[PDB]
Amino acid sequence: GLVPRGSMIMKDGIYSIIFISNEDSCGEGILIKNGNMITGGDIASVYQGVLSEDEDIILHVHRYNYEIPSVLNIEQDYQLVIPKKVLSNDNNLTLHCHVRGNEKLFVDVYAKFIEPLV
Amino acid sequence: GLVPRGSMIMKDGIYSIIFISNEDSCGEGILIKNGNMITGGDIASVYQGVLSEDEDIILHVHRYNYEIPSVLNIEQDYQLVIPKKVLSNDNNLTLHCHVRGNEKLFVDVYAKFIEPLV
Ligand SMILES: CCCCCC(=O)OC[C@H](O)COP(=O)(O)O
Ligand SMILES: CCCCCC(=O)OC[C@H](O)COP(=O)(O)O
Repeated sequence: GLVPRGSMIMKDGIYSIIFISNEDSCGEGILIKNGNMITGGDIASVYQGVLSEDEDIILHVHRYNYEIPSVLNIEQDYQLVIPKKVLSNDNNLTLHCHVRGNEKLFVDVYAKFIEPLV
Repeated sequence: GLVPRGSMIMKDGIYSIIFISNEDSCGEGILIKNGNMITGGDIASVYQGVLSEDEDIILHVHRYNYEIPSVLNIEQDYQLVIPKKVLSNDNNLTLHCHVRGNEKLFVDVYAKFIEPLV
């Protein structure tokens, strides 16, 4: 069962990810966590961010394929605020991320651990 | 124009990737390069490997979603041999990777630089 935990407790490795926005659009992708470094992406955008802990966790989203819609329909680069706390297991976690400066724009994410780093 | 170069010359960062196997199947995904570390993945599989240089570059492929076909139809984990040399620019590169132990099983990959690491 999931339990409130610091997102920074996440095991290092590669994660599978599924999300849905407030626009009711879905997307899937990959997420990698090293130290505090978080990098990932899908067929249309990529994202990087550093697990804060003393600051708000900002996840920089960069659209690299405009021929494909954005789960948020922003049509440009933007920032997502990553919660300090998350509901998780040793291999699972979910979180609600909203666009920085507009909590009406968000995505609910489910992350599944796939394997550790080499 | 592309020119033969050591795959280890690749700039660090996140790359967009497109590939086609000998089975004539296509796939797209993301690839990250740090030091010699290479991690990436798509909607059905993920991959890790360390840029060799003194050894054969082995790229460990792990299927994490069997509900989706594999560009190679292997139906399990396997290894790809990454060439020491690659045709590339500062933001582009292509390579031919075959399954370790069977050069008849391969994928031709095109990688496009998206952005550097934070
Ligand atoms: C560390 C937790 C992962 C944060 C979630 C995340 O980065 O999701 C990607 C986001 O949905 C990308 O949306 P877009 O492709 O519509 O721009
Ligand atoms: C460093 C250069 C990238 C190597 C190419 C690569 O890892 O491709 C992924 C491969 O096509 C995955 O195939 P699969 O999803 O059918 O198992």
